[PDB]
Amino acid sequence: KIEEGKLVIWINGDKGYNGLAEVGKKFEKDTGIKVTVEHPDKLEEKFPQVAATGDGPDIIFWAHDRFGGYAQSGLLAEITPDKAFQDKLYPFTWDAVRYNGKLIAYPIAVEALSLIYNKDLLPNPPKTWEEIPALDKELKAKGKSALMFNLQEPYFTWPLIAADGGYAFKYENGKYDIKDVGVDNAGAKAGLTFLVDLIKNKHMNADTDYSIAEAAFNKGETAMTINGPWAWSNIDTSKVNYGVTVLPTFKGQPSKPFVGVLSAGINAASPNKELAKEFLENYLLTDEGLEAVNKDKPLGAVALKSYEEELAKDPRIAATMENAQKGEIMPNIPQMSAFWYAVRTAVINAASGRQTVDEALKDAQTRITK
Repeated sequence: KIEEGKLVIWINGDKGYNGLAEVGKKFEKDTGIKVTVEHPDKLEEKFPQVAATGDGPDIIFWAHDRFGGYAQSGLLAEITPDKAFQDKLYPFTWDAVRYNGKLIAYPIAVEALSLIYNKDLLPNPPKTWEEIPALDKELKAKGKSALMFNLQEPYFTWPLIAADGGYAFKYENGKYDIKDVGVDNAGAKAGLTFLVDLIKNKHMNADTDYSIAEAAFNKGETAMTINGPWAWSNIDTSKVNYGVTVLPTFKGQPSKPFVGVLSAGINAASPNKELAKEFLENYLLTDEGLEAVNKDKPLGAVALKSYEEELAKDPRIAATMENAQKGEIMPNIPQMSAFWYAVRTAVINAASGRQTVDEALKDAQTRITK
């Protein structure tokens, strides 16, 4: 039997914890149910080490990515007790937290934007992808390269060309198919031939992969770097970053990786999970509570439609929200293997000049429909 009458809140660190504290001050003053609030920087390993004994926090806040294993381990409790709370949110944001049949977490915020930089807190982000090769030679003229990455794989090169118009699979406002593959589309080749244009002249590092890029960033040489998707079956080197940064795009067109939104889950070890669910839908999710956390730090768009319109009163929010609306969610289909295996060969074919971009694309799209 667990300790009844209490709740604990752990956050990522560097977040607007001071604004969130007040929400818990109000609720605990009205209900008496304890509310602790902490701003740790190692909770990602502590949460699964304490909650495993039923002694960890009662609530957790992280992107769905890190939740890909916590629910399987039994740490995340079943959420969505009824259907009313679902209508309070947009449908896409629910898909962004799904599991096989059952549910494991719920959407909180909608800010899909981050970018990594050198060990020096000098804010000088790139203006566009076409400036990278232009700045690379200028920094090399006084030291080393500007930006480096795993150009050798499709996972990181997908968000490049998708800006011109390429897309993996179509996903309407709740209807999905795998038949509509935007691989063999002019936009894919358009952005892809830019990469190859540099390699053509050998001015660009055509031999840089994950290993080369990762290492150089660890050394502190690369003035900037990119991270995010998981190509390999495991990661051996993990980077970290405080706050937010802008993200460069293509010539007159924004980029679109995946719809990465903020989520929350209830700990399954608590005695009465209702205490947590109630606090969330009584004081956190209010025009006063959400405002308090947003006052302490900018949180951008929200999953809660009722307050979405309020934050949407400013363009910084609205535009960032539209980027998630027009975006796609990473699927859970087996077809991804065929897709990854196919596109990999098409990029190598263009990079090696073994085949025309146009034809390698045609071939590749066929490998996904055959």
